[PDB]
Amino acid sequence: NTKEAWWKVLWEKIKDFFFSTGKAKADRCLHEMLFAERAPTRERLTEIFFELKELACASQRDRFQVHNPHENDATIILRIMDQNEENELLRITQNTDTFSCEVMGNLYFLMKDRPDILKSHPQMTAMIKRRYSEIVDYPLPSTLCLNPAGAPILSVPLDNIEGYLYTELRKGHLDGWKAQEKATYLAAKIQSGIEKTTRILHHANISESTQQNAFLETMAMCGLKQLEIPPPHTHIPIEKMVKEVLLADKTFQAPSTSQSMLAEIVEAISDQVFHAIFRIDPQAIQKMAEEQLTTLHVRSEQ
Repeated sequence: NTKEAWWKVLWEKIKDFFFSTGKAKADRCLHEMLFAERAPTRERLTEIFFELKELACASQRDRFQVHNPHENDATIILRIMDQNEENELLRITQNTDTFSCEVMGNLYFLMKDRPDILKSHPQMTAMIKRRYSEIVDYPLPSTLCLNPAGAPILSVPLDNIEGYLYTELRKGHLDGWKAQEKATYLAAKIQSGIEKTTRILHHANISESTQQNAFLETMAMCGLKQLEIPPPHTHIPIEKMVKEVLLADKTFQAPSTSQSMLAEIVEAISDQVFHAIFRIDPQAIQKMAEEQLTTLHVRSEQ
């Protein structure tokens, strides 16, 4: 045994929360989370939390609770309680600029990341607050926070989006739309990555062939298949879904860079919503697609 003092004490108390093969995995989770060479990203922080919840038996799943203190959207906390709800075993808080984690009441770390979905825009900041959504069993983008340079901070909520899922809850039962959105969204991401890397690498003559080979190859690795002809129109995608709930607020500003800023906002919220649902990072996929294109190309060099 080479565990930490607070780890052994935590494990001895959480240990029985998981079945057979499940504890070896929940053990590596914890390790990545609090005892690795470095602290996880906040996004990776939240994932690990649910991998644990998902790994624990249903009996102990009510032990994994998440809420916004006094409905204070600016902050969110995830935690693992004890049987008699006697105190907190693991506490994770996430504010607007930092996030921390406590183990048995001990502060293990406070990291500071740079939440700004409008990175490509200097004179503009925008973050995304969020609250737990049991329809996806994960926190999802609750409200969008903007901070222009010349006007007060905007707090346009986006809780209407969760509705599109509740309305689909009882209908052609959303379980189906997930198979659609998953392929549509991801394949589109794979295509952007392709066209993107091709532009910057324009000086390199990357055949339209390789371009298609990469697209089919990454689609294959992800397992999904293309059958979007046509996209059963009676299906409102996440983008259109979010584009809606936005304009639904008198947010509408006439300063100027809109076609680019509004398209970015949308893409950031959609990605996260999407990630909230499928627990897949749409950007991670776009990257592996970009790497496929380059890897294939350098292969056709010989």
